[PDB]
Amino acid sequence: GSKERPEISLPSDFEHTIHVGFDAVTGEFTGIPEQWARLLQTSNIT
Amino acid sequence: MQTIKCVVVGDGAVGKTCLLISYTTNKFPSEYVPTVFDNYAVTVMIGGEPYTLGLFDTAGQEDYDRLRPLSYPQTDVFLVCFSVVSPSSFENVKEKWVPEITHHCPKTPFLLVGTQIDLRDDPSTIEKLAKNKQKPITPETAEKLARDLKAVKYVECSALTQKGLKNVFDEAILAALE
Repeated sequence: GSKERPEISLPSDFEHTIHVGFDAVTGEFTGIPEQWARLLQTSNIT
Repeated sequence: MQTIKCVVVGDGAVGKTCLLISYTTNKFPSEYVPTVFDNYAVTVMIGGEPYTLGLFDTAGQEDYDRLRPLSYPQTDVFLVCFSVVSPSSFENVKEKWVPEITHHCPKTPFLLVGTQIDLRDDPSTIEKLAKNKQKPITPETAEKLARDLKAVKYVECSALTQKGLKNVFDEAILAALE
């Protein structure tokens, strides 16, 4: 593994990321909801 | 070596990724921007160099439930953000991630940051710390923690004002592969 700038070429790779929340979310921060991981001990329903 | 696992960490805040854009332009009003979810698991190929990538965001289906079974952070690189104006809060991570050791050996990188700091450094909100602790935490002092506990870098971000937080991720990218 090496860390170089923009090498000469670059074949794409497998799948990629997706986006599902609500228009203007990835570019919008409000209130102070969970960090998307504290669920290991949050106020879940169960 | 190259395997990097990044997600939105901290003390319970919005997806840190929703800010990478706010610094770019969508801020947090009512503009048009890409959506929440973000599941990528692949390796890039540049000049013949494969890059190990691995990340994921809540809302696996807009219900924020497909990603609700997490109940456990499993991504070597964690982007956490806390404020320098809390009651002995910074003293709690010294005894939390240092005595616990990330994985007990690899000491995976930890992108330390400051939430809504763009003012927290003024002597007016600083007043609130006095009511509990007259010893506020500063960036020049937290560095010792990273260099004491072997973290990755102490940065700062302001979702809307933009505390040049591009360095919080930019420095966690080269430290993730370590």
